[PDB]
Amino acid sequence: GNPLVYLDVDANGKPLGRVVLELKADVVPKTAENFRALCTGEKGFGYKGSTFHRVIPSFMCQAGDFTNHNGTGGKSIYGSRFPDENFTLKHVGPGVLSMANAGPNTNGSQFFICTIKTDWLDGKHVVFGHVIEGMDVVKKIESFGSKSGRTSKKIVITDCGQLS
Ligand SMILES: CCN1Cc2cc3c(cc2NCCC1=O)OCO3
Repeated sequence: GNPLVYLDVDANGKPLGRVVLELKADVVPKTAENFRALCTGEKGFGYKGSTFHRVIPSFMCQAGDFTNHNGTGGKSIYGSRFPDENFTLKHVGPGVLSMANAGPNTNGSQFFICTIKTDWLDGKHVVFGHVIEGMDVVKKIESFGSKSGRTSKKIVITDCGQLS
């Protein structure tokens, strides 16, 4: 019984499409629930209106800093940060959804979608889902990144929520 959630993403105020994500509540229920609730906005804050602020081609697209919009912020539905739940799921390839962090037990709201296998992150970042559809939209986001991570257009999650 895993949630399906979605992100609708713009680049410079024009739609790129929808990314649909499965959240692995079966393996990482606490981490999946955080992301699910941040998509619906049901706790009074979440991803709607925030940005993909760090996008690195042939690596990943990072988002979820809805407090500072720059990679230094974000917060979970539980509090500012929560522990690493487990490292059972691995960074096996493109489309993996994983938590950004600033060291052990610092999960908040920032997350990334991989565009390659990032196996050097295994055991260090908590993987909690993957792209079901809209990988083409992720590739569009990726194309507005750079090796530095800085984006050439403002990439915004205009809407997000739960499909099932
Ligand atoms: C670690 C400081 N800080 C904000 C933060 C920044 C991050 C991150 C996770 C968090 N955690 C949420 C609350 C918190 O304590 O991963 C990438 O940059």
